[PDB]
Amino acid sequence: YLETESHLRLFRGPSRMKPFKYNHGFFSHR
Amino acid sequence: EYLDQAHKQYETARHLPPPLYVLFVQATAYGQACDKTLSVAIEGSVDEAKALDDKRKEMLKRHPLSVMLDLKCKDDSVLHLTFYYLMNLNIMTVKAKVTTAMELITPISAGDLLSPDSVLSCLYPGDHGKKTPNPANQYQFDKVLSDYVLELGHPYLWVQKLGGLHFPIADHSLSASHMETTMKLLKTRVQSRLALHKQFASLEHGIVPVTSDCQYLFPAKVVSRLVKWVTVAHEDYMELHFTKDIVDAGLAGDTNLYYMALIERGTAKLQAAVVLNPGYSSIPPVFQLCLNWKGEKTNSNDDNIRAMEGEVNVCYKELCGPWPSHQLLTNQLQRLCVLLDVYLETESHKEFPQEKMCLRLFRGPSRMKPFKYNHPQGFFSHR
Amino acid sequence: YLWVQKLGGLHFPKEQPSHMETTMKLLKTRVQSRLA
Amino acid sequence: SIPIDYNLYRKFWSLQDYFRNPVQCYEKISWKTFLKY
Amino acid sequence: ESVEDKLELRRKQFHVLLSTIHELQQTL
Amino acid sequence: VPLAVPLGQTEVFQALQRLHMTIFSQSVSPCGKFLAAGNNYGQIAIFSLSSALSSEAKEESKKPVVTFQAHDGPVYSMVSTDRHLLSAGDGEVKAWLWAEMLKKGCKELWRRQPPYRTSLEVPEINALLLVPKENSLILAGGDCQLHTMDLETGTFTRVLRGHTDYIHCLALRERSPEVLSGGEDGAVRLWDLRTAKEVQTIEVYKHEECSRPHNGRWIGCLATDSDWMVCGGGPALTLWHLRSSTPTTIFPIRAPQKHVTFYQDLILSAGQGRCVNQWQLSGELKAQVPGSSPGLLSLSLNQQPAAPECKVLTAAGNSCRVDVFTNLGYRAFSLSF
Repeated sequence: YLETESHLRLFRGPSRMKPFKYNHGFFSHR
Repeated sequence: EYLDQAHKQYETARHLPPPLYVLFVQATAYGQACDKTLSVAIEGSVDEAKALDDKRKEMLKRHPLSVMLDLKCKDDSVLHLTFYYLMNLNIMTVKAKVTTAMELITPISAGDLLSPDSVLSCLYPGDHGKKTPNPANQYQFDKVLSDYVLELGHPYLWVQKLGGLHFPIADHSLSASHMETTMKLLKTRVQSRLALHKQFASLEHGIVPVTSDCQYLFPAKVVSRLVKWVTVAHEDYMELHFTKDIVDAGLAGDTNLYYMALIERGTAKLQAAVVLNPGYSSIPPVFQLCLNWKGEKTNSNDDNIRAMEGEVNVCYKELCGPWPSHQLLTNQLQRLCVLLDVYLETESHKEFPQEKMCLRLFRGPSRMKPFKYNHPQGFFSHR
Repeated sequence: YLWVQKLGGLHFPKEQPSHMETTMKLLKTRVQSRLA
Repeated sequence: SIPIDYNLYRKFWSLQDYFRNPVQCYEKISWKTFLKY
Repeated sequence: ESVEDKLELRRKQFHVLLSTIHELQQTL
Repeated sequence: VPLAVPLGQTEVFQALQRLHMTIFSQSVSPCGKFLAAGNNYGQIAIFSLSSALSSEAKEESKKPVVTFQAHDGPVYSMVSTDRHLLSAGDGEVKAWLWAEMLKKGCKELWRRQPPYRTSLEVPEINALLLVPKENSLILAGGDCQLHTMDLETGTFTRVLRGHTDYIHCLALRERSPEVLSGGEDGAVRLWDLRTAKEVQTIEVYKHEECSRPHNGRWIGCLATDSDWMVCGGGPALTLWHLRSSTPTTIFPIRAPQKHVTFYQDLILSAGQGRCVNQWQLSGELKAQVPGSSPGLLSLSLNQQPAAPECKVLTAAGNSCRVDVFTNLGYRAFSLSF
């Protein structure tokens, strides 16, 4: 939440969701 | 005129030799036609124009009339050419001088960039500035030289095509197209050498000068830095053990500029020998790499070294930017810094943590590391 | 022609290194020669 | 048939011809071919 | 346009004076 | 020594591509007369091998008679049939005709791509195995899976899932298991084609006689004598006895070996070194013949009927040239790409 906040994809969906699912080694969306 | 001289120049040009007269007429025509940033003049004395070491001096007899043309470029700088003629040899030569408006504080490794012995050496591919063009003069000198080349000038082929001399009597039609092509090549050559001068003045301070346009070519964070940039000599280049392939391929000629870059990370040293031929921004510099990190990982005993050399040397057209692409050497050095970061972080076992998003570490029979950068998503893939 | 531009005032360099009265007299000779 | 290296054959028996006439090893071109072969 | 016509007339007069000087130098 | 100086942007660029060329694959024609070489840049050269081995031979005869761009990515594998040349490139296999690749047309027959996990990498195809007794072709690569394809119709029948990392090489020995496969995970696996299952696994890094943890665990090469196996790569060049899975002898060499094969009664090997390594089956280094490349990636015995004169050993690797051995003690010549 602190690193991916704007000043492989950063947002998706109507609520502009951040990627919080881990892949054992990158972050995707739920 | 403050609120003519052409008649005085015609009365002076009456006494010129015929190749020099053809050069004067075609230069005035090209200056009045397209490029008004050009000026010609005639330097000499009309009284002499009216008209066994002594045999060597009278054989290498300069005509008392010489022509002098200067160009100004869009860098508040000018190039001065003086064309001289040899009536005993039927060969005309050129002296050159690049002067800027500023003081031009030169760095150490600049050296032979703007040194007037070898500025215009390889406008066309080759020509060397050394040998006489017509073999009849070679047979005449065999009946009876580089010091006289430094004393008089360089007998190129393009200069004699400007004069009208056809070597398998001066011709304007032979001078016509060659005039515009060679003036465009001179305008590119001087701008390229001044841009290399600015880049070398920046690179001696350990900073790679990247422009605002090229920032998409590279990732943001870089760890490896340039600590040494020292021009070396030819024989010093051929004494290196890891540059046998450039020499055996025929790319390490005499008329080149040889440099040594040294790029480091934590206990990781990378020696990169650089060859420039004088046709820069049209022919890229060639690199050789030797990584003295653990043992001696060189081009013959490692394939990822050869992959980085392929990413720099063969794929150079990804690094050239706009039409005045004089930023190619800095883009190659920045990409090679990025490749050193990739080679050190993506190596399997930990002195260097892997922060890359490569998503696959090896592929292919040679077990290749990912060296291609992807900017809109920002990650490393394989070539 | 070259003499037209010499009368016009423009001076151009030739390939190898009172005009008015002479050109008009040469016109006078040329017309009489062609009619003859 | 059996595959044959003809280049080594030709260079080897040209060296044999150079052995049969030792006078020929004083020119330039013949000596250069002798060096290479 | 009047100022440009006056400047062009002055330039043509200067060119005619230069041509007359050239004709005088050629005759002498 | 610098005989040819390029002097020109196009020729300097061609010299740079030749200087940075790697030749991955080799294939032979149905007759002995032609050779096919795959390229780093996705190109294919065709070598008139009988014309190179002839008594009348010119310096321009050691050149490709037809070279052509064939794939977008590198050509990692070739194989040849009675009529076709199958070439695996970017992620798909193309087919070429030997009769038409010499001509000016150079069209492809088909273009088959196996089904994937839809990941965004487009994985490679490292090994092509051409299976007799049934028209089939086994694909293996970065998908970590063995695909079987019919040669007549482009349908994919079996998918085999045993490896953890990707596969480097395949083998064939004409018995009940009949398919060996070795990969980056470090285990030789046996694949019975009837049951489409894994029947035996030999982990070479687990055995302490073979381990060598400095280079890592990756199997680059396999070979079969229908009872034996030669496994090499990362760990060591080892001779395994099948049906026992016991390491019998070790071949004492430092450089990792990228390719191995059985000769009449020798073992031929090539790797990161310069020379071709000739071993005896007991484990004694019989010979080392130096090649022209700094490293080699492929050997090929051209043992084809109806052309006994084209019986040579061809070697290729990290160079733009192919070493041709007419005898096993010295190189005869080399074919430039």
